[PDB]
Amino acid sequence: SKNVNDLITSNTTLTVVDAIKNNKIVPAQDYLALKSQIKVDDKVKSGDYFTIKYSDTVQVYGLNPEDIKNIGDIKDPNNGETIATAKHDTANNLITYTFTDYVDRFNSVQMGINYSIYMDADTIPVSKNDVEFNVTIGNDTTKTTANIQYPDYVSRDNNSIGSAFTETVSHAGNAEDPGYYKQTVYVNPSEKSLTNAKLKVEAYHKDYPDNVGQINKDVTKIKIYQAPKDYVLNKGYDVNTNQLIDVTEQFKDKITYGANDSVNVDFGSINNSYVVMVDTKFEYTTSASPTLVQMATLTSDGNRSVSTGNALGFTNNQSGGAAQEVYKIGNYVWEDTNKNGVQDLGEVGVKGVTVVAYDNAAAAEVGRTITDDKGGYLIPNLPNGDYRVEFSNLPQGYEVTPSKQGNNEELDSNGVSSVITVNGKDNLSADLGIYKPKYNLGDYA
Ligand SMILES: [Ca+2]
Ligand SMILES: [Ca+2]
Ligand SMILES: [Ca+2]
Ligand SMILES: [Ca+2]
Repeated sequence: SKNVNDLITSNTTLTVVDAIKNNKIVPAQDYLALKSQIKVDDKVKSGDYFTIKYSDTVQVYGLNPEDIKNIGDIKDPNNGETIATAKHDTANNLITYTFTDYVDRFNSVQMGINYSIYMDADTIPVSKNDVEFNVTIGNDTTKTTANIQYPDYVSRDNNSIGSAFTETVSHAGNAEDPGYYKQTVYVNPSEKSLTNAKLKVEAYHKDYPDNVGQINKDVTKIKIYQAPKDYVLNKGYDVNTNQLIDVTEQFKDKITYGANDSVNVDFGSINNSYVVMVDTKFEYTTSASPTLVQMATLTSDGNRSVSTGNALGFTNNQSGGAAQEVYKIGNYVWEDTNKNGVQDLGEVGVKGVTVVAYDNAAAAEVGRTITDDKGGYLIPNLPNGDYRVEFSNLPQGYEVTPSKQGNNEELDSNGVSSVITVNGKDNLSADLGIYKPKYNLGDYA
């Protein structure tokens, strides 16, 4: 219920990554690596939240807005538990993290983040040195800067053009909805006077026979905007359409679909620049290395034609999909001071206990480990199935607490040997509670 930004501290780095290694920083190709270790005050409790905010020059997804899912819940790599659940509000350049009861059940809470974030060209219309990018974790801001250098538009004689994909959502291997993509074309950014100007956009290139792009009247939608004289177009293709005039309806009879995945827009005589947004559906593919290529060409009287285009590769994540799915079990050996067989707030883990997992039906040992400082353990890479977890090497003088108390199998003790079931998720309920009886030395009289 409370903002605890003031109760977290962090050690953070933000570094631009020249992904293509071409010694130029460009929002469409490059990104930012955010890394942080966050410490949370013990006063923090379940339902409290902290924020991560980021400057106007930063966004948390690139071409695929669905990629926002890559920045999610913060989890403990040592015991599998979720520490805080994440919720995005990109309109407010905000990520909010709400703590789970993890922070009630453990002290000395720490979290790590390792994110790839992106440059937002919205406020970077032109090439500019020392553009600042920053991120604010709780109340602590981290900054870095880069020199942004965009490519020139392409021109031949008085013809000029530029283009970029602005959005791509590929669902390769899916036949019913293969996904969609958008390309924006700048026509006549030089603002020359042209006559009989025509734009041709085509998902065709002789060097890329295997091409998932697709342009036809069935699947393609086109919007056209006119920019006023001297208007400075955004070089990152991040277009503020509210500032332009939507003239799509004046082109209704000027748009012609043609052969081999082409569409033609007849501009006639122009002297303004125009922004053409082409939205279309991917073709279905079984390729595993899908390639998209889409070219744009402007012709006009008395000038040589000029062509540009964009290509992108995709990674067919379905085909193969890393040998099915595996999950982890395990998670907690605690000192059950209560002796109630129930994990209570205030009780803590026991280090150095050996844990072994065997496949109940199959055969035997599928994993083994030892509890850490916090009593936590994990056994990774388990398929669905029934497992016998066995605890051993209890510390001298310790006794096993009553098994399966209460009606909550997540908060009880399993006993040194039990069977748990993995099915589509981690099973972290294989826990053991132990206690130390007072020393009972020698005889009594
Ligand atoms: Ca680069
Ligand atoms: Ca207890
Ligand atoms: Ca249990
Ligand atoms: Ca557990």
